[PDB]
Amino acid sequence: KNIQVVVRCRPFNLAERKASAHSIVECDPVRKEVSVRTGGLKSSRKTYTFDMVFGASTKQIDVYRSVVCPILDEVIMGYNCTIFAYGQTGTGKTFTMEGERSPNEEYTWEEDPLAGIIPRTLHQIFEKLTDNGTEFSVKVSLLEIYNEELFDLLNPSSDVSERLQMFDDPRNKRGVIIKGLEEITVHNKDEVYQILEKGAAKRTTAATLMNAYSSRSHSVFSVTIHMKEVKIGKLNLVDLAGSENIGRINQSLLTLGRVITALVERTPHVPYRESKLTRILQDSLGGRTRTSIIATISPASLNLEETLSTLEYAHRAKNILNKPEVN
Ligand SMILES: Cc1ccc(C(=O)N(CCCN)[C@@H](c2nn3ccc(Cl)c3c(=O)n2Cc2ccccc2)C2CC2)cc1
Ligand SMILES: Nc1ncnc2c1ncn2[C@@H]1O[C@H](COP(=O)(O)OP(=O)(O)O)[C@@H](O)[C@H]1O
Ligand SMILES: [Mg+2]
Ligand SMILES: [Mg+2]
Repeated sequence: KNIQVVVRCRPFNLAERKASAHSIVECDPVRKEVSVRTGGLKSSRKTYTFDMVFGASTKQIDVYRSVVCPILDEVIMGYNCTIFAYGQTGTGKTFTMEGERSPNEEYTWEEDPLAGIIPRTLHQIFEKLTDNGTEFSVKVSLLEIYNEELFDLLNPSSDVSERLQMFDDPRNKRGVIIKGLEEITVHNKDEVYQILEKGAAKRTTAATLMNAYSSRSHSVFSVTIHMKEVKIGKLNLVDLAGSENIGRINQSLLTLGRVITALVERTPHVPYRESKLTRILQDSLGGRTRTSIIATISPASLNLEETLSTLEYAHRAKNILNKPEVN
């Protein structure tokens, strides 16, 4: 199975209106195409084909149903799966993965239309497996990488500033062990909320200590499911550092790009080992994990170069061949 790649374009924001930008992106969900006007105010265009394309009016629940549900079914069959969010800062990586609370409304978080992939997925795991006849346990962890240092965001009994260490898994060699990373047992929906709420608070604190934390950090959220025979499924959701930090500094972003390139061009040495991120997610790039990428872009003319760079990177990635296998 090739890595599945989809593109999500967000609506114009106000900064873009204030810069007097115009729209240079057209999404065609039916043909699964996105075309970008490369000229200026018609003049030339590039068209890319992806596995799916979501336009500016795409709702959170549409992304979840079309992209994540099929993947969650594989996880429950006992596969490992990974979804990346990739793209320029401000294009919707975090909105897609986590979402938001609807403002002047109350919804419970379980029913809030702005909820993203993670809340929905966690809600549905308990929902599906309870109805199934059950016999399952769920644990979650959240690690962030900033300037090639690992932080555990979910450990309540720990300062956010304490970094973790990693070493290779003796008996895996294609995965690593992260010393001290808390894998927290989640007993139900309500506990999910309080656990991740503390995580959000620690993030806030980390941002006061580190420059441009939210745009330069990589976030890896993992949920592991044990089911009584299924048996063991794992889902990794990765919110990557803003893609403008490279293009055409951030060692993990850099190496991820080289790993993609090496895999597509079939070069002999794939440099997994040159960054924390690619060491952690090695099995997701050319391994036995089923992987999807969500590439987020801006519609606006002033982001032309970053949008093209994102679409080129995403387009190449879908040539990577994975070979999924159940745990
Ligand atoms: C419906 C809804 C959606 C999102 C939020 C929210 O803003 N949050 C904090 C900041 C978001 N960047 C939430 C949040 N935090 N968080 C830290 C790391 C990660 Cl990963 C997440 C994440 O996935 N969420 C979403 C979530 C997850 C489970 C249940 C409900 C919402 C926070 C209240 C929990 C609050 C309510
Ligand atoms: N599809 C979308 N529709 C409406 N608003 C969006 C969409 N994607 C992102 N936004 C908003 O744009 C801003 C930045 O999104 P964000 O997820 O933080 O970007 P990123 O994580 O890639 O830096 C926030 O206001 C966010 O809610
Ligand atoms: Mg973000
Ligand atoms: Mg980040």
